Amino acid sequence: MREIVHMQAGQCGNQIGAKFWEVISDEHGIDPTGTYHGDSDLQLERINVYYNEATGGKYVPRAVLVDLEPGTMDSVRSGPFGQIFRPDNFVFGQSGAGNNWAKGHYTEGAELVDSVLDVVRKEAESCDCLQGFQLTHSLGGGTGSGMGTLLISKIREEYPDRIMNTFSVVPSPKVSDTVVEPYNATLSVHQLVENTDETYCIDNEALYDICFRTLKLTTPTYGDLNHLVSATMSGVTTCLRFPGQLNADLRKLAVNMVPFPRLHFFMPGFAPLTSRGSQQYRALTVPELTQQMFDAKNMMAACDPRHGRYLTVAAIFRGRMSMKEVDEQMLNVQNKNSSYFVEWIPNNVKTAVCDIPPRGLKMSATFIGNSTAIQELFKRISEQFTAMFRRKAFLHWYTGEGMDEMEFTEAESNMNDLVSEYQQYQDATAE
Amino acid sequence: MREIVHMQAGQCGNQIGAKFWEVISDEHGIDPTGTYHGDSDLQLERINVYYNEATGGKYVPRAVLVDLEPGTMDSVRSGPFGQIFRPDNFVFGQSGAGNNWAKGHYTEGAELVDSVLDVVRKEAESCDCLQGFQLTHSLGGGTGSGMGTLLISKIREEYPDRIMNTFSVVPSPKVSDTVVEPYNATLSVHQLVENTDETYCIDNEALYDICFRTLKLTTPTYGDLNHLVSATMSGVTTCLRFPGQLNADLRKLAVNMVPFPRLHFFMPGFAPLTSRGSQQYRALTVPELTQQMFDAKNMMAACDPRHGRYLTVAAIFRGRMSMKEVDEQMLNVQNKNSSYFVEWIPNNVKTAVCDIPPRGLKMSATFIGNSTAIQELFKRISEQFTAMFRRKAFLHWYTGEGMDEMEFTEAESNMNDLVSEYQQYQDATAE
Amino acid sequence: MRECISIHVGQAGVQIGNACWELYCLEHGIQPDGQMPSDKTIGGGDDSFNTFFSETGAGKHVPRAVFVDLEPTVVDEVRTGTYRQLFHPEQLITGKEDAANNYARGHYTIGKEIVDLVLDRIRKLADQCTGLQGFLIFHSFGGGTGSGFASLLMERLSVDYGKKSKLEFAIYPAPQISTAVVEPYNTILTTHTTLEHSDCAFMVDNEAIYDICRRNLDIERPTYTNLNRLIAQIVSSITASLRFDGALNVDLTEFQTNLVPYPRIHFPLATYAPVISAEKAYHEQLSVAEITNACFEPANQMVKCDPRHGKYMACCMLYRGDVVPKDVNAAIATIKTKRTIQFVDWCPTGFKVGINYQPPTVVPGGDLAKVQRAVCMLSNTTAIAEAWARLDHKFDLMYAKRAFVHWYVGEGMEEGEFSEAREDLAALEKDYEEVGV
Amino acid sequence: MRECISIHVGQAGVQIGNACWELYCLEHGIQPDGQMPSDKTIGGGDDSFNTFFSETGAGKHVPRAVFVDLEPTVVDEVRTGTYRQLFHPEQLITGKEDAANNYARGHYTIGKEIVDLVLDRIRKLADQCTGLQGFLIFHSFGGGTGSGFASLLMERLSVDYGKKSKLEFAIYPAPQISTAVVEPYNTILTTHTTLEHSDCAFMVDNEAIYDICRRNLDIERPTYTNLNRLIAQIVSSITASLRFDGALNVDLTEFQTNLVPYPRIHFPLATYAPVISAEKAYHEQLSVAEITNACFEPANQMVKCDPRHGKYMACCMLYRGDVVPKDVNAAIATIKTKRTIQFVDWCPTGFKVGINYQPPTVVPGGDLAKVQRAVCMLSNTTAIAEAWARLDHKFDLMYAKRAFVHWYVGEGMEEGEFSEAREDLAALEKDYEEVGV
Amino acid sequence: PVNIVHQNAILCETIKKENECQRLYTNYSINPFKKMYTLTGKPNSLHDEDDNFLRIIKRSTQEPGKKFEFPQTEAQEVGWYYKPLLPQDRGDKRIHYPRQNTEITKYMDEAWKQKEQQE
Ligand SMILES: Nc1nc2c(ncn2[C@@H]2O[C@H](COP(=O)(O)OP(=O)(O)OP(=O)(O)O)[C@@H](O)[C@H]2O)c(=O)[nH]1
Ligand SMILES: Nc1nc2c(ncn2[C@@H]2O[C@H](COP(=O)(O)OP(=O)(O)OP(=O)(O)O)[C@@H](O)[C@H]2O)c(=O)[nH]1
Ligand SMILES: Nc1nc2c(ncn2[C@@H]2O[C@H](COP(=O)(O)OP(=O)(O)O)[C@@H](O)[C@H]2O)c(=O)[nH]1
Ligand SMILES: Nc1nc2c(ncn2[C@@H]2O[C@H](COP(=O)(O)OP(=O)(O)O)[C@@H](O)[C@H]2O)c(=O)[nH]1
Ligand SMILES: [Mg+2]
Ligand SMILES: [Mg+2]
Repeated sequence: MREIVHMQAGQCGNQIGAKFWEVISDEHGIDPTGTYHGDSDLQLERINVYYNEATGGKYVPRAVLVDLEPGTMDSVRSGPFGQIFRPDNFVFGQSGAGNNWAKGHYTEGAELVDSVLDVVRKEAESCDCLQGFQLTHSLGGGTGSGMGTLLISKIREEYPDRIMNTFSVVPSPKVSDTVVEPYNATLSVHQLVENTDETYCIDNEALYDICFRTLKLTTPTYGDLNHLVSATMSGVTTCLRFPGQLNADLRKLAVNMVPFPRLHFFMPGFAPLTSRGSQQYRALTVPELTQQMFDAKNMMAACDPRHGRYLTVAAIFRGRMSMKEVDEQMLNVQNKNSSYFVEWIPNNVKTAVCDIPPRGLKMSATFIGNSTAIQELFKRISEQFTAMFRRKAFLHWYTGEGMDEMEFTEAESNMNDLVSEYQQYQDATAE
Repeated sequence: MREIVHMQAGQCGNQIGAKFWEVISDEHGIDPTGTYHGDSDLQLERINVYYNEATGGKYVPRAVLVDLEPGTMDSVRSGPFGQIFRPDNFVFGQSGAGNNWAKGHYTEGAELVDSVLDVVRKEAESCDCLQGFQLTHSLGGGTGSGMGTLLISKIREEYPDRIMNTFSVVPSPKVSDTVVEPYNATLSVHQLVENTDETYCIDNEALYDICFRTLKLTTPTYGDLNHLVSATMSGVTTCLRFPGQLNADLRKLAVNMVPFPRLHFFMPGFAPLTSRGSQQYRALTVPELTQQMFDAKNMMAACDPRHGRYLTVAAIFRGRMSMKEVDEQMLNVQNKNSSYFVEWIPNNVKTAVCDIPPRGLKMSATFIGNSTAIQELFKRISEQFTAMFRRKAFLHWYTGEGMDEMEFTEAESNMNDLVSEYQQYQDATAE
Repeated sequence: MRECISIHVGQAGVQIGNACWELYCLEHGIQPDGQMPSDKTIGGGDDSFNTFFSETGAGKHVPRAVFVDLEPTVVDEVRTGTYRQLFHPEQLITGKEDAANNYARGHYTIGKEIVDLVLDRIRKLADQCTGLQGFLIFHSFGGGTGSGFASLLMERLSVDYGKKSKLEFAIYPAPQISTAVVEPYNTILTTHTTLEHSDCAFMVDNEAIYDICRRNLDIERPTYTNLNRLIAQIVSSITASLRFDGALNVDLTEFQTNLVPYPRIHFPLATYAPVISAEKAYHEQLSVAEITNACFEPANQMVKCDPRHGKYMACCMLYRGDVVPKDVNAAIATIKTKRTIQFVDWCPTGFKVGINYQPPTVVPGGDLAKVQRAVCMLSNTTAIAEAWARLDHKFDLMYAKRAFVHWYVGEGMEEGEFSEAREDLAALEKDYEEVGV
Repeated sequence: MRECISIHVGQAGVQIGNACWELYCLEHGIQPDGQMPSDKTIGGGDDSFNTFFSETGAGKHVPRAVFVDLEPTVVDEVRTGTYRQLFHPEQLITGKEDAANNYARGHYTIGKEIVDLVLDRIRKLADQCTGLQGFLIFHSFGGGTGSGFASLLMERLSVDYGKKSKLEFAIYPAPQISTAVVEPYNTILTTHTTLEHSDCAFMVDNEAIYDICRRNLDIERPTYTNLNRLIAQIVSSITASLRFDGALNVDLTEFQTNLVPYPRIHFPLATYAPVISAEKAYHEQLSVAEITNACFEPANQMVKCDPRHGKYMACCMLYRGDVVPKDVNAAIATIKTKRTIQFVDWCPTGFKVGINYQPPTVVPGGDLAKVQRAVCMLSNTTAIAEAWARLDHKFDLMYAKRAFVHWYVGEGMEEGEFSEAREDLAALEKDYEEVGV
Repeated sequence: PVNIVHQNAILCETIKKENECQRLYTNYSINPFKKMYTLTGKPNSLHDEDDNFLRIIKRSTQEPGKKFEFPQTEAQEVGWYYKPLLPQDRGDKRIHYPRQNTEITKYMDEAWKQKEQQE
């Protein structure tokens, strides 16, 4: 029984975790109270992956929600699928953090680290065979950066072998949505480099673009934006809880994507992706799914995939389909796109087809790209970090509780170092 | 299989193609709500030549509607059969440019050319073996003579080996029809010369003469002329949609049609056009059918065939008949009216029979005649263009758009070369 | 112990095949599904189907035919028609796009894509073969598939099989009736490229078939169905000696040696008699002499050439039904005592005859009547020189200033092939003249 | 007496076994619950099932199969599936976490905790048996459990059993298609660790069967189930001689001694014929000559590798069905006299034939129609030199700058043994090209 | 480029599309000339019908001629009367003369059957 522990950090973390738990409970047929309100018995065979059995028929999720303010805790508790969580797992502070990496990593939240680690140990030691930890934080903010990175560091120090993935939300190319976001983005990704094993960089701006151009959605509201990321969640974790023809777990995805250990920043994707109107006028097959898979208006990261090169692409398919077609189309996209993929690594596609398609859909696809286009985000945040560190913008309200400048120096050093390996392995000649 | 994509361009194109899809859907047994309701089994033989498959037994037409103002496509997607197309194929421009070739070609039209070519590639790579492109417009105005020619040029340089037919509503011998029309027609037929493997010239005044000299039509309106155009524009490709004793597709007609590449301007015509009162006093046979084919009144381009010599004629019959009678009538007309056919081309008739008649109309026929008598139309357009071009009239719009007089002079050079070519092949002898 | 592989190319091949195979199935008792039913099977014999069918499965007969065309519709009707179960589905070969009445399209492009497939299928059929006497190849000179890919078939079968013979049934373009305009180009091209490869090509004019159908058959409303039915009767009268016992049995390799005098002079002219109708057959007394002279009439000749404008090089008569060789020989003697029937002086004996006991079976729903005897003369007169001089002229008017040439030269043929074909036909016309003197 | 021990390792191998035991159960008439049906075999049963199924006192038949996979999904699916009561509940061995396409995880870290129990059960099955013939090890070259655990298992069986025959059924990586990215790594590692203990390994490629399903079986959507059914038919054809009787009966003990010339080239192929569907099978002669010709075709091998740039080193035919051995001799004579099929200069003797009486058995819910004849053809041809060379080139491109090596060096294998396997495959390739002189 | 003008132009276009223009098609329908087959279910899978579909597939593969009483396009008229009029007793040697092979011939037909394959 493969086991994953789910953790939420900050306002963004709690919101995306709530949407993920709502979607996965709808998939598994679990009502907000806890009783299995479903039809088939196939969804109970692997229900222990994301649920823990209680007295009676209740299935409590293994979620370790963290915040430094009780406001988002009250919001997620009052909202739907909020009473399903264990009330002993809501760990919240009182002082306050949420935009400052020092406030979320060295003080204030540093007191809550012991309690969160205690809850993490209690939930991860109730597992039969632990596999990994999914943190749904957001870099560039506060506790999504500070608390998230400190928890990742502590869990990686305690459990050096289990797989570890984050679903961090990167800063948008335009706007800022936070002034000290260039500071906290580097200060979080520095710890994300040598601790995590997978990081699925999701972008708000590309989420807006895919909600507007493809999904139409005249009002974008807010539920659909996190619903897409929750669809990416359930798509990428399908093989651990559903049977299929080709099964690829988190460790198989780990050994398939990342070639060299500090190259594990992946671009998510989801591609039945039908519009409000053009859904009867559209035929969903493997050709149409693959056309949406390998399309720049579908990869929900900010970086343009035309720049750089594709190191590798995963293709998690859900539904009942044919292996010959889902194989020959991943052949022919590589045949059509010569220079887009790397030539020194032949056939950069890992397919995995599983049965039991999601609710209200025939077939489904989950794009995961490890292209070298992601160096643009690293370059741009390095540019803002240099631009503000040359004049010490916002620096004294970091140094007020410690924070000597050496942390910034060999944070920026690794920050540009990762840009250096991305540039070096982007367009290297094979032989 | 064989498949064609239809490419409405402009006000005229978006009206004629809409009536065309109405007529061909009524022929193939398709309701306005995109489902089969016919009673004959042979209708669902070659749906794929004009339609693409969509889920739940749906047929969506392979049609692209292009305009540089939203109102025409808004009127199209308002009435019957307006909701049969893919809503993503409606490509709009919020600029205008309705009666200026320059501003439709090298200006705000040319920002939409990328989108319309993207839709063209999407509709053209989703089929097994593409045959050609059918595109409908008029030779006057900005959205149907600049957009049309630029789109044809781009598709010709992209996909050069496919057949290309355009159905252009050429101007009238009398009256005006949108005063800068000699300009637009001249440097629109300029790009029609190199591209457009075959072009169908349709005259509005000839159409009005057909509706009221033979068909009565006491209230002839606009959709009836569009019906008269669409009948032959569907009957050209009836050998692709229905089996027959002797089939002839677009490539067959193009190969046995033009002796020389710059001679692809034809005159369409439909045989069984008769009034409701005179329907009773009629006997629908091959003799009367070809009698109303070889008929200067039923030519939809005015350009009287007895003012020149026919180069190649073609008959596409539809219904139950005897081709001893068909070949005997073509033999009889060629033996009798021998002076109107070029004598250096023996037996300049191509006849084909498809034994599937339309709704009603026990037999029908479609005439496509390439003659030397279109030199009257070209000479008229040249004379009017020179009259409006000598005293620098109606040119400051084009020059401030960014063009220059050298393009106009070489346009008249190409047009006069075309006129000289028709005159030379008109008066040429065998030996 | 004997058979012949039939390859039917183009629309004019497959519709003639639809007429031919219904004639063979209805003649041999084969039901359209491929099962010989009750009241048709006879004990311990009846191997007449072995020359065109093969016993297969648990009582099924499948024909030795390859239906090829570059376009759909006319072949998938066969795939979804009455005889959808008779043919092997790998014998019904179609392409994607059509040859567009273009010999260049048929020969130097998409025609040279399914050529490997059709030669593989022909190789498989010749592996299933139990003794081959030739290939009956059905086409029109016409345009496209009947010229380019058929000539490619001639080249590949000649370089692969070699010693085996290839009889062609070729539909000639009529003198007056035409349905295309590039057929003077296509006919000369395919004649040049299959002159060295064809062993004997039987020539047919549609216009002559319409003339005989309106005159004798009393069919004021004829069509391709009647035309191919009559052509099927002609080829059945050719191959009846391979299927039924007769007083004189003559097969394909005898037919070729008896007809052609020279390896380039291999274009004979066929006529069939009687083509009398059912209503007018009551008043006639069908006999050997009066059907022999009916074949020698200059109105049943099936290419519009009067044999008076030339000499008969050779003649082969095939009799079917209640025919006695004494009346055969009396009719031949009367024809020889006729004066206007002019044979060449260097060929004193000019008749190769054969008699078969099986009368020609008629298909219900057709137009021909049931008769107790029939003649299938395939003379080799010099009158075809007039027709091919006429179509050389029709080629010359179009080629005077390069009409319909840009298609060929842009899609793969060079300019010199047209001149080579024209001089080859000029040399062949001079060959006809110098043989005829 | 003549038995097998079938070890199903990896997800692919368990899928093969899922098809295979369905086919075996349908062949031997067992029910899916393990019971022999009532009111049959009244004469005292039959000894046909003793090859595959052990007999207990309850009347149920326990297969001699060890299902194993480190991932607890597909084995648990078998355990909850229709064949739940048929299998021994303690034979259904499964792990807790998979190797996840890692040779190091499959061979050192995760796989070493389960090879102990697998050896225990293999010894239990071998001790509860009389006259062991060999081990049918079904795995794949995709890797993880397929490569590392199978290599460790075979290394452990080498010291245990020794002289016993080990027939391997592996899915070779496709020439253009690879699902995993470390497939060059794990294929080179499993080849290095199976060159010394394997006796005969059949590679069955995937896109080759995809093309076979497109052409012959006439399906445009072939899933894994059709591929597993075809591999099950292959293994049923090769093991039919241990269960049924007829002509020359070929045993698992010794087609490995008549197929392997030197103890490094124990890598033959497989080809089933006819693989033709129902409608196309209905319209043809299923004869020995044409089925052998279809076996000797470049478009019917189960590995996409042209048998024209290589020579057939040795070949074995298995005629399952009512096949007269004179037609076999005539057929093999025709292939031996035909050109383009080449044998090495040390090969005047290159064929071994085995003919049975039992026809092939159709599975319900499949696509292959049942036919009275089949040939399972095993060619140890040297044409696989190009495939081995491009896999060597892929491994060189991978290892040239140390891609995907940090996993292996972290939890297992090292660069030193990577170089050792590199030079070992260089030695294998140079021996493979040294043979063909 | 001015952004809000771009988005609200797209908004006006969208609200013009998803105004009252969707029909929500009320017929599945069958086109009996294409075929797809992609289940091929697992043997262990226990978790995995239409009389109108049987009727339409029968009329699709019903050997046309029996589904219409009057003909269609003349290629479906050329073989409309496959039944031979009169009983036509083929065993009558007086009328019909088919070539019957003999046991002296069939044997050596089989003898040169594999001899002729390498001519
Ligand atoms: N007698 C007879 N002639 C036919 C028939 N069908 C076609 N033809 C002849 O074929 C000629 C046209 O050339 P085809 O051989 O049909 O060319 P095709 O087979 O259609 O090949 P493509 O032109 O590439 O489509 C016409 O002149 C007809 O005389 C038929 O059913 N009966
Ligand atoms: N023919 C066939 N091949 C399969 C099937 N399932 C997987 N494969 C092949 O197996 C390869 C993937 O590697 P696997 O052998 O499945 O690896 P595994 O057996 O799952 O072992 P682990 O990855 O460690 O769990 C693919 O390239 C497929 O070609 C199957 O059901 N039938
Ligand atoms: N999806 C999502 N993203 C958010 C949310 N809140 C903030 N973000 C993104 O995260 C960045 C700032 O995060 P922040 O509000 O400081 O997270 P906090 O530490 O929990 O307060 C901004 O650039 C936003 O784009 C949220 O509730 N949901
Ligand atoms: N036959 C026919 N002619 C039309 C139709 N629509 C427009 N026209 C002719 O086209 C001329 C003007 O074309 P226009 O609408 O300006 O083309 P645009 O510039 O692309 O919008 C008019 O004089 C009409 O006579 C139509 O539906 N049928
Ligand atoms: Mg044709
Ligand atoms: Mg696995």
